[PDB]
Amino acid sequence: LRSAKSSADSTGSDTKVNWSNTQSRYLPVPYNYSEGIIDASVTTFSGLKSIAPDGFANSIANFSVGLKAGIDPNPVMSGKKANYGAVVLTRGGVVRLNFNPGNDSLLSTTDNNIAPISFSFTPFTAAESAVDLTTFKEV
Amino acid sequence: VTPSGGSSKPTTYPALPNSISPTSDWINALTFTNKNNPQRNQLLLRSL
Amino acid sequence: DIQDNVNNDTVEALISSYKNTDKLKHVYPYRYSGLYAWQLFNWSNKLTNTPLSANFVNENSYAPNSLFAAILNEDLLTGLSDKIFYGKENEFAENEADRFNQLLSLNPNPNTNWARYLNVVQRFTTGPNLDSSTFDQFLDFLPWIGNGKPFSNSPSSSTPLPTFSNINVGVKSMITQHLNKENTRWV
Amino acid sequence: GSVGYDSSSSSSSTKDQALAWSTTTSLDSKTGYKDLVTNDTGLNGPINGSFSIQDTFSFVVPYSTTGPIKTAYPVKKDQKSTVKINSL
Repeated sequence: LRSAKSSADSTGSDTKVNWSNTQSRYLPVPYNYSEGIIDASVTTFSGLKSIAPDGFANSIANFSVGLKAGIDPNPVMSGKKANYGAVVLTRGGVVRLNFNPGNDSLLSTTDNNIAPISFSFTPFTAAESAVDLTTFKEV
Repeated sequence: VTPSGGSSKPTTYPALPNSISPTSDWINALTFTNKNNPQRNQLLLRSL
Repeated sequence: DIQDNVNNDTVEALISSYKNTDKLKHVYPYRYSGLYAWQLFNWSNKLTNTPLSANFVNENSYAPNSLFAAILNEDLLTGLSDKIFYGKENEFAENEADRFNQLLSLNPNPNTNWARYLNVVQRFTTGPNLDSSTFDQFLDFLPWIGNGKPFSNSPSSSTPLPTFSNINVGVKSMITQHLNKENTRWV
Repeated sequence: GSVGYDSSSSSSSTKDQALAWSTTTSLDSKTGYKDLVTNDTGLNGPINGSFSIQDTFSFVVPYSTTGPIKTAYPVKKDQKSTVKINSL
């Protein structure tokens, strides 16, 4: 945040900031928020059929809202620091961000086969899918 | 078929798998493999 | 063997033109073909990664044909209401114009509660924790109770062959000449 | 989404066109996440569309042999000096 303030105050030329505790992830909108896709006149965007339950006409552009963090109240082994995560809603599911309180890093694991363990996606059922995400007020 | 440029070729396979029998277990060819996960579970129960 | 080749020039005559509409659909001039696994992969009521997804169902079994064990939500089995209420979201189409543009899924109506009951199972199991042809190897390993002999036949020229697995049946050869003739050397 | 677009004026073939392509990992990609997201498929230009190998349709390149597959940014070498690619 100190570099960022430095980028923003930079005389003359563009100063740059590295944020090295970040990740990215391919997170599509769920295919079951659409109908009648051909396989086994290929279906394209101008003809794709939406059945989107979550308050959007479109069933192709992902959305996300209300990122919020929180300290686990569940005790951790002594000489280790309290756990914390965050969650955020996206079309069709909740995402869990996971942290290592030790050095305030994204959770990683040794293997590069398993996918960055900082992120987990749990899909909504019919009942959560039915909520209009454009009406989010507060978390 | 007759696409632009007038080149044409017969609409059939270049080469095919070596067996069609119900014991078949082909990794590359879903259209020629006969084993399936339902049948594996059905055979597990009925062979017990 | 005699399936129509889509090649890439072929598709424009057989599929790459026939667009559907809110009252028009097509049957293609294409020779589709495939064996038992391709039939089930397309038209069985298979499980998937999200609930209520399976648009194809065939018919229901005569007798039990699977093992089954499961972990239940004992809390949700206690919390669910006595009376289930379905609604028009679970009715078949009243006439065929509503069948042609038939909705695959719907939200529960304000008076209905059927969607609460879907989640009483946490986990389930069906057999050994094994993947692919390895599972046919377990099927060959267990003894037949009528004689105490394993279907693998290996514990005793002209020796007999196993029934479930393909290992040591016929002869070995390289798959390098099959279908696409690619990737086989490394993947 | 942010991509270049040809804001050229005059015979520029991509005139008034956004310059965008699928970057989706090929079929032959050695599996496991690291491999999937570091696959060279679509890295510098278009590679994805429609493919009918044997009789098994796919939109994604089946593989990613004279040497290895090259992708390039769709601005023709001739117009490389005179072209106007702006950001949207």
